[PDB]
Amino acid sequence: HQPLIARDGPHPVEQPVHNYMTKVIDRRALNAAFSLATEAIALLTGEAL
Amino acid sequence: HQPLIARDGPHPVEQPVHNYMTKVIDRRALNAAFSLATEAIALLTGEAL
Repeated sequence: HQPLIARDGPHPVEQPVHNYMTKVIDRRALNAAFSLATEAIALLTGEAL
Repeated sequence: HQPLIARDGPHPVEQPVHNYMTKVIDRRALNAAFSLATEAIALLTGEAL
C-alpha cells in the first residue's frame, strides 16, 4: 500500500491505488544414494546362513 | 569411504562408492663399524700386565 505526497499548482492531482501480485511455486525434486549386490542379498537373509 | 550429494534433474543418479587400496612397506638397512686397535685389545683382554 503506497503513500504519496500532495502536489501544488499546475501538476495534475494524484490518487492512491494499490498492488496485489500473485506468484506460483516451482517444483524441484532430487534423487540419490543407494545400491546393493547379489552376494549380500543371499547372505543378509534366509539363503546363505 | 566417500560422501554423496543428492543431484537433481537431467543427470545420472549419484551412487555410493568405496575404494580399497593396498600399499606395501619397504625394507632398508644402516651400518657403522668401529675397528678396534690391535695391541690395545690385548691390553684390555688381560695377559699383557
